[PDB]
Amino acid sequence: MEPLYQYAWLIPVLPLLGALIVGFGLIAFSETTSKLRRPSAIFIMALMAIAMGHSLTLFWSQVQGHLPYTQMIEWAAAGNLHIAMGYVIDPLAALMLVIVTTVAFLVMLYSDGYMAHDPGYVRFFAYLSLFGSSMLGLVVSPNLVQVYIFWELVGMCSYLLIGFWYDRKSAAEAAQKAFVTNRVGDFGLLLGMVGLFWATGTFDFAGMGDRLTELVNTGLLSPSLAAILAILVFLGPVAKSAQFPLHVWLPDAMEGPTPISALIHAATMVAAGVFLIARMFPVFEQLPQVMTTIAWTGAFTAFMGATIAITQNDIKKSLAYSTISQLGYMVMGMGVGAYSAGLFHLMTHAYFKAMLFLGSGSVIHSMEGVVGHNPDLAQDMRYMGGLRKYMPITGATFLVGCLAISGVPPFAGFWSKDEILGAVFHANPAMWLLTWLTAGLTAFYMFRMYFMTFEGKFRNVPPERQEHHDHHSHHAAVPHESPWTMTLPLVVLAIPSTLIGFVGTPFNNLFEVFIHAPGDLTEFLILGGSSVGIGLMGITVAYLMYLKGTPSPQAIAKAIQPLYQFSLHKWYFDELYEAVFIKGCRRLARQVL
Amino acid sequence: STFPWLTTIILFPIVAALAIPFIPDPTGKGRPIRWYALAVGLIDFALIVYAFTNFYDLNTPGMQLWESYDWIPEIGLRWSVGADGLSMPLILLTGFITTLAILAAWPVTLKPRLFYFLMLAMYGGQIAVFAVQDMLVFFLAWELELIPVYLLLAIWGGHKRQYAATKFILYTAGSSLFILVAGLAMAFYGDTVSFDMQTLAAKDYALGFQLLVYAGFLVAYGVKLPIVPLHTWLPDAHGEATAPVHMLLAGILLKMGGYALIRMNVDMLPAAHAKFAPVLVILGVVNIIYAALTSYAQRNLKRKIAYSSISHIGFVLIGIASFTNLGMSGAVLQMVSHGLIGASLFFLVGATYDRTHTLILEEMGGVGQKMKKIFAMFTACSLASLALPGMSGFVAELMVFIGFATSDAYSLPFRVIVVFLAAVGVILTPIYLLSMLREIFYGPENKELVEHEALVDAEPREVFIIACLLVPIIGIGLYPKLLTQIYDATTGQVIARAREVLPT
Amino acid sequence: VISVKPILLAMTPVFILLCLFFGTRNGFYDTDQYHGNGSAH
Amino acid sequence: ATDFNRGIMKFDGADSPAMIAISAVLILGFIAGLIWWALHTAYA
Ligand SMILES: CCCCCCCCCCCCCCCC(=O)OC[C@H](CO[C@@H]1O[C@H](CS(=O)(=O)O)[C@@H](O)[C@H](O)[C@H]1O)OC(=O)CCCCCCCCCCCCCCC
Ligand SMILES: CCCCCCCCCCCCCCCC(=O)OC[C@H](CO[C@@H]1O[C@H](CS(=O)(=O)O)[C@@H](O)[C@H](O)[C@H]1O)OC(=O)CCCCCCCCCCCCCCC
Ligand SMILES: CCCCCCCCCCCCCCCC(=O)OC[C@H](CO[C@@H]1O[C@H](CS(=O)(=O)O)[C@@H](O)[C@H](O)[C@H]1O)OC(=O)CCCCCCCCCCCCCCC
Ligand SMILES: CCCCCCCCCCCCCCCC(=O)OC[C@H](COP(=O)(O)OC[C@@H](O)CO)OC(=O)CCCCCCCCCCCCCCC
Ligand SMILES: CCCCCCCCCCCCCCCC(=O)OC[C@H](COP(=O)(O)OC[C@@H](O)CO)OC(=O)CCCCCCCCCCCCCCC
Ligand SMILES: CCCCCCCCCCCCCCCC(=O)OC[C@H](COP(=O)(O)OC[C@@H](O)CO)OC(=O)CCCCCCCCCCCCCCC
Ligand SMILES: CCCCCCCCCCCCCCCC(=O)OC[C@H](COP(=O)(O)OC[C@@H](O)CO)OC(=O)CCCCCCCCCCCCCCC
Ligand SMILES: CC1=C(/C=C/C(C)=C/C=C/C(C)=C/C=C/C=C(C)/C=C/C=C(C)/C=C/C2=C(C)CCCC2(C)C)C(C)(C)CCC1
Ligand SMILES: CC1=C(/C=C/C(C)=C/C=C/C(C)=C/C=C/C=C(C)/C=C/C=C(C)/C=C/C2=C(C)CCCC2(C)C)C(C)(C)CCC1
Repeated sequence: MEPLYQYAWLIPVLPLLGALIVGFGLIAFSETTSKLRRPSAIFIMALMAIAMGHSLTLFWSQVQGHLPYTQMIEWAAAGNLHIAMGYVIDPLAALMLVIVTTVAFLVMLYSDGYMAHDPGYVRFFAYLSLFGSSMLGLVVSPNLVQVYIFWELVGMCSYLLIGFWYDRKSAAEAAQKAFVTNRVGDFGLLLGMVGLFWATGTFDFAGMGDRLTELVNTGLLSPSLAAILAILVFLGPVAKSAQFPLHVWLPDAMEGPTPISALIHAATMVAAGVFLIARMFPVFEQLPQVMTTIAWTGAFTAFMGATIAITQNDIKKSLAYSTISQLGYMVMGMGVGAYSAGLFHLMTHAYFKAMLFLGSGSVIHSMEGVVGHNPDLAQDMRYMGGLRKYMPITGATFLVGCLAISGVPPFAGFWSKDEILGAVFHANPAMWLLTWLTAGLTAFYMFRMYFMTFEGKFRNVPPERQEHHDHHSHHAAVPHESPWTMTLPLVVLAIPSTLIGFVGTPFNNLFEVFIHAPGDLTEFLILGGSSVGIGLMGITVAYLMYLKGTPSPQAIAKAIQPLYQFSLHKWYFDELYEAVFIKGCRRLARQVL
Repeated sequence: STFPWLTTIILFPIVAALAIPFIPDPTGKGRPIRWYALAVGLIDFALIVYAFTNFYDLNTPGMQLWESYDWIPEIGLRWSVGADGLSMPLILLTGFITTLAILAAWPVTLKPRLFYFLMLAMYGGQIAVFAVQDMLVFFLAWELELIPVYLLLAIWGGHKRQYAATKFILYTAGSSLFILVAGLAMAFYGDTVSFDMQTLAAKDYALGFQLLVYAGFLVAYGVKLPIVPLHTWLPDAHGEATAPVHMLLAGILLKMGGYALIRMNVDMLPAAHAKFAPVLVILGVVNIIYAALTSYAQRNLKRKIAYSSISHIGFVLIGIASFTNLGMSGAVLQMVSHGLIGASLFFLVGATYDRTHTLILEEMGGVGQKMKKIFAMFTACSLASLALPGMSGFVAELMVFIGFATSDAYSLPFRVIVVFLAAVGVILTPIYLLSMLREIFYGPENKELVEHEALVDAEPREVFIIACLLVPIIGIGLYPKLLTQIYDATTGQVIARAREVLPT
Repeated sequence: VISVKPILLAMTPVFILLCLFFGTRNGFYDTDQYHGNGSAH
Repeated sequence: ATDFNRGIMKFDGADSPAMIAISAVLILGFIAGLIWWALHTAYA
C-alpha cells in the first residue's frame, strides 16, 4: 500500500521512456526500424496497459477510502526563494487519470487499424505515447510552475500532432495559428503567475488561498488589482480552450487525422483549461465579479457556438463547435457554482464525444473507401445518404451518442444538464433561458446531422467531379465495414453512457460526497421537464425537415438572406480577426526594418 | 596542486599550431591536418575535464587554482591566472564548442592549413580571455582575437564580404579604443600602481569619477554586446559567414562581452551600477522587443537567426541588473543555453546551405519531401529555441522573471511595466521562427528546386553532433541544480557586496 | 544534491571514443555530390 | 530596396523618406521618453 504510493511516480515516465526508445532508433537507422511496425506498437500498447492497470489500482485505493498523498522536493533552489516540485495524489486526480488512460488506450486501439495504409506508423504511435505521457504528467501536479511546464509540453506536442503529413497547405498555417493561440494564454498565465508570486509566495493552493484571505482582511492591497490578476489567470484557459475571444484555432486544428482530434477534444486540451480553474477555486471564491464574468462569457460562447454550428457542411467542424458549446456550459457552471456538476458534465461529455469522434472517423474512412483522396468532397454532407443499412452497429452507436447528447429520457447527460440549468436558474434567469434555447438549438443541428448522415436515400457524385477510388488507397465499390478493429471501442464506450447516468443520480449523489470543494425538489423536475420539452421540440423540428422534406431549407435560405450569409462562413469572425492584425504587424515590422 | 594547469592548457594549441605548416605529404585534400587538429582538440578537452574534476572545489568562494608568474619587473604585466565560480563552466563550454566546431569542419578544401592554424590560434585566446586575472593582459587577450576571425570572414563569406569585414575590424578597434583608458583610469587613482585585480576592487573613488569610469565601461560594453543603438555590425558580421566560424561567432564570443560586463561593472564599482540599472533594464527590454520585430520582416535566412542572438542576449541584459541572487545566477545559465542553442542552429543552417544554394524563403517550398532527418532536427532545435521547459531556456527566463519579481527600489510601476513588456517580447519572439519553419518545409513539392539542385539526405555524422549538443540543454533544464552549486557562493558574495554598497 | 564530477567523468570517455568513430563515418562528401570548394562564396 | 519586397511584405510606401522619417522620429521619441520616464520614476 505505502510502497505502492511511494512508487506511483513512474506512470507518466514509462510512455516517455518508450517514446525515447522509439525516437532514439527512428533517427539512427530510419530504414531498419521502419519495417518494424506491429511489435513497436505492441510494446507501447503493453506500456499503456500497465499504466491503465496502475491507474485503476490507484483509483480503487482512492475510492476505498484513504488520505490525499503528496511528495515534494526542491527544484532549482536559491538562497532565500525555494521552489518545490513533485506530485499530489487526489481522488479527482485518479478520476481524471483513469479517463485519460482509457481514452488514450482506445485511441491507440483505433489507430492500430486506422493507420493501416499510411507509411508513417511508428512516429504516430510515438507521438501519441508522448501526448499521453505529457497529459499524465499534467494530471498529477501540485505546483503551478509544473502546470505551466506540462502546459507548454501539451502545446508543443499538439503543434507536433497537427502537422503530420506535411503535404497540405491548410495544416501548415493551422499549427502556426494554434501555437500562437496557445501562446496568448501562456502569456496570460505568465502574467497571472508573476502577479501571484508578487502577492503570495507560498506555493500551495490552500496556502495561497488563506494568504490572499489574510491579505484581503488586513488592508494592504486593492481588490481591483486582485480582480485584474484573476482575469489574467482566467485568460489562460480562454485562449488554450475555447471561449468567446479565442476560438478560431479549433476548426484549423480539426484538420488532420481523427485519432489526433479524438485525443485533443476529449480530455487533454479541453479538460486542462477547466482543471486550471478547478485547482484555483479557493482563489476565485473570494471575489464574485470574476465568477459572474466567467459565467457570462461562457453563456455567450455557448450561444455563439450553437448559432454557428447549424449551417455547417462538415461533420467534424460541427462536432468541434458543439464541443465549444458544451465548454460554454461547463465554464458557465463552474463560474456559477456547479463545480462538481461541471466536472461530471465534462466527464460525460468526454465519454460520449470520444465515441462520437470515433464513429465520425469510421464514417469518414468508409467515405474514403468510396470517394477518393479529395478531402472537400469527402467531408461534405451533400453526399451522405443511405448509411444505415451498410453500417448497422456504427449507425446505432452514432444514434446512441446523438441521443445521449440530448437525453430527453433519463440518461447520462440528463441529470448533469438539469443540475447545470438548476444552478444557472438559481444564479440568473436570463442566462437560464439563453441556455434553455441553446440546448434546443444544439439538438436541432445534432438531429440534422443524424438525419443527413445515415438515414435517407443513397446520393452519388455529380459528373462535374472525378469518380474514381484508386488514387492511393484500396479498391472498393460498395461502402464496406471495419471487421474487428474500429468496431471494438464503439461498443466498449457504450456501457459507460448507461452506467454513469444511474451512478450519478441526484438522489444518492455519490459524486458530491466523493468530489467536494475545499472549505428532492419539484422545481428541479419542472426545469428537467422544460428541457425534455425543448428537446422534443428539436426532435420534431429536425425530423421531418430532412426525412420528409416538406419544410425544405432552400426556401428558408431564399427567405432570410443576411442572417444566413452572416453566419454562413463562420460568423464573420476570422475575416475581421486575422486581417487587420496581420497587416498591422507586417506594416510595423516593415517600418522597424 | 603545485602544477600549472591553465597556463599549459592555454599554451598547448599555440605550440601545437606550429605543426600545421609542417605536414608530411598527405597527397590529398588535407585529411591528416584535420585528423591531427581533432586529436589535439580532443586531448585539450580531456586535459580541461581532468583539471576541472580534481582540483576545482565547491567550498571556497574565491579562486581555487591561483597561479601567479612575474613576467617583467616593468609596468605590471603579470601572468596571474585564476578560476572563479561563474567562469568555470565557461571554459568547459568553450572547449566543448570549439571541439565540436573542429569536428564539424569536414568539407574544407580551399586553404585548410591557414584555417586550422587560425582555429588553433583562436582556441588559445578564447581560454586566455576567461582565464586571465589582470587589467592589461586582459586587454591584450581581448585584442588577441582581433585578427583571426576577421581574416576568416575576409577569406570566405557570402556576397560583398569586403564591406562587412572592414566594418567588423573597425568596430572591434572602436571597442578596444576605450578599454585601455578605462583600465588606466581606475589604476592611476591615488597609489598602488600595480595591476593586481584584488587591489583594484578595494580602492575608493569619487562619485563623478566613478560615473565617468562606468560610462567608459558601458560604451565599450554596449559596442561589444548588441543593444539597439550599436547593433548595426551584427547582421553584416553574422549573416555573411560559413558554419564552423559561425559556431564560435554565435557561441562564446557573445558571452565574452557579457562575462566581463558582470565581473567589472558589479565587482569593481557597484555604486554607479545602480544609477544605470533602470537604463540597462529598459535597454534590454527594447532589445528583446526590437530583435523580433526586425527579424520577422527580414527575408534572409541567416540574419533571421542572427537577430535571435540579440533577442536572447536581451534576457541577459535584463537579468544582470536585477539585484537578486536568483536573477544573477540565471544569467550564466541563460548564456550557456543560448550558446548551446545558437551554435547548433547556425551549424544546421550552414549544413542546409550546401544542399540548397539559394538563400531565399520563397523558392524553398519542397525541401522536406525527400530528407526527413533534416526537418526533424530543425524542428527539434527550433522547439528547443522558443520556450520549451524540457530545455533550460524556459528555466532561465523563469529564473530571470522570479528574480526580477522580488526586487527592491522599483516597487509600484517599474516591475509591472518591465514584466508586461517582456511578456509581449516573448509573445513576439517565436513568430518568425514559426513562420520560417512554416514557409520552408510545410508546402507542396517545387519542381524547379529539384530540377536545378539535387539534395541528399543527411549523414549519421550530422546526427551525432546535434545529439551531443542537445543533451546538455535537456540535462540542465531537467535538473537545474547542477549549475547552481558551481557559482552559488560566488553569486551570493556578489549580491551581498552589491546590497552592502547599495543603501536603504 | 547531485554532483557534476562523477556524472561528467563517466560521460566524457565515451564522448572521446565516439568522436573518431563518427569521424570515419562519411558518405555525402565522397563521390562528387556537390559543386564547390566547401565555403559559401 | 529591391530585395526587400518579394513575399507577403509588399506595400506601397517602403522606400519613401517622408514616411520613414516620421516613423523613425516617433520611434526615437518614444524611446527617449521611455528612458526619461524610467529614469525619473525609479528610485522614488
Ligand atoms: C470586445 C473586445 C475584444 C477584444 C479581443 C482582443 C483579442 C486579442 C487576441 C487576438 C488574437 C488573434 C490571433 C490571430 C492569429 C493569426 O491571425 O494567425 C497567426 C499569425 C500568423 O501571421 C501570418 O500568417 C500567415 C498565414 S495566414 O495569414 O494566417 O493565412 C503566414 O504566412 C505568416 O507567416 C504569418 O506571419 O500570427 C501573427 O503574427 C499575429 C498573432 C496575433 C498577435 C497577437 C498580439 C495582439 C495583441 C492585441 C493587443 C490588444 C490591444 C488592447 C490591449 C488591451
Ligand atoms: C559610441 C562609441 C563608438 C565606438 C566606435 C567608434 C570609435 C572611433 C572609430 C574611428 C572612426 C574610423 C574612421 C575611418 C572609417 C573608414 O576608414 O571607413 C572605410 C570603410 C570602407 O567603406 C566601404 O568600403 C568598401 C570597399 S573596401 O571594403 O574598403 O575594400 C566599399 O565597397 C563600400 O562602398 C564602402 O562603404 O567604411 C566602413 O567599412 C564603414 C565602417 C567604418 C567604421 C567607422 C566607425 C565609427 C562609428 C561611429 C560610432 C557609431 C555610433 C552609432 C550610434 C549612433
Ligand atoms: C523533454 C522534452 C523533449 C522534447 C523533444 C522535442 C522533439 C521534437 C521532434 C520533432 C520532429 C518532427 C519530425 C516529424 C516527422 C518527420 O517529418 O520526420 C520523420 C523522420 C523519420 O524518417 C523517415 O520517415 C518516413 C516516414 S514519413 O515521411 O514521415 O511518412 C519513412 O518513410 C522513412 O523511412 C524515414 O526515413 O524522423 C523520425 O521520426 C525520427 C524520430 C523523431 C521524433 C522524435 C520523437 C520525440 C521523442 C521525445 C523524447 C523525449 C525525451 C525526454 C528526455 C528525458
Ligand atoms: C562531455 C559529454 C557531453 C555530452 C555528449 C553526449 C555523448 C552522447 C552521444 C550519443 C548519441 C549517439 C547518436 C548516434 C546515432 C547515429 O546517428 O548513429 C547511428 C549508428 C549506426 O548508423 P549506420 O552507420 O548504420 O547508419 C544507418 C544507415 O545504415 C541507414 O540504414 O549507430 C551507432 O552505431 C551508434 C549508436 C549509438 C551508440 C551509443 C552508445 C553509448 C554508449 C555509452 C556507454 C556508457 C557507459 C556508461 C557507464 C556508466
Ligand atoms: C447578437 C447577434 C446575434 C445575431 C445572430 C442571431 C442568433 C439568434 C438565434 C436565432 C436562431 C438561429 C437562426 C439562424 C440559423 C439558420 O439560419 O439556420 C436555421 C436552419 C436553416 O436551414 P439550414 O441552415 O439547414 O439550411 C441550409 C440550406 O439553407 C442550404 O441551402 O433551419 C431553420 O430554419 C430552422 C429554424 C426553425 C426554428 C423555429 C422552430 C421553433 C423552435 C421551438 C419553439 C420555441 C421557441 C424557441 C426559440 C426559437
Ligand atoms: C598567436 C597567433 C595570433 C594570430 C596571428 C596570425 C595572423 C595570420 C597570419 C598571416 C597570414 C599568413 C599567410 C602566410 C602564407 C604562408 O606562408 O603559407 C601559405 C601556405 C599555403 O598553403 P595552402 O595549401 O593554403 O596553399 C594555397 C593552396 O591551397 C593553393 O590553392 O598556407 C599555410 O600553410 C599557412 C601556414 C600558416 C602561415 C602563418 C604562420 C604565422 C606564424 C606566426 C603566427 C604569429 C606568432 C606570434 C607569436 C606567438
Ligand atoms: C516526467 C519527468 C521525467 C524526468 C526523468 C529524467 C531524469 C533525469 C535526471 C538526470 C540526473 C541523473 C543523476 C543520477 C546519476 C547518479 O546519481 O549516479 C552517479 C553515479 C556515480 O557513481 P559513484 O558515485 O559510485 O561514483 C564515484 C566515482 O565516480 C568517483 O570517481 O554513476 C554515474 O556516473 C552514472 C553514469 C552517468 C549515467 C548518465 C545516464 C544518462 C546517459 C545518457 C546517454 C545519452 C543517451 C543518448 C541516446 C541517443
Ligand atoms: C478575460 C477576457 C477578455 C480578454 C481578452 C484578451 C485575451 C485580450 C488580449 C490581450 C492582449 C493581446 C494583450 C496585449 C497587449 C500588449 C501591448 C499593448 C504591448 C505593447 C507593445 C509595444 C510597447 C510595442 C512597441 C514598441 C516599439 C515600436 C519598438 C520597441 C519599443 C516598444 C515596445 C515601445 C475579454 C476582456 C476580451 C473578455 C472575455 C474574457
Ligand atoms: C559538458 C558540459 C556540460 C554538461 C553537463 C551535463 C550535466 C551533462 C549531461 C547531463 C544529463 C544527465 C543529460 C542527459 C539526459 C537526457 C537525455 C538522454 C535526453 C534524450 C534525448 C534524445 C536522445 C533524443 C534525441 C532526439 C530527439 C528527442 C528527437 C529528434 C532527434 C534527436 C536526436 C535530437 C555543462 C552542463 C557543465 C555545461 C558545459 C558543457
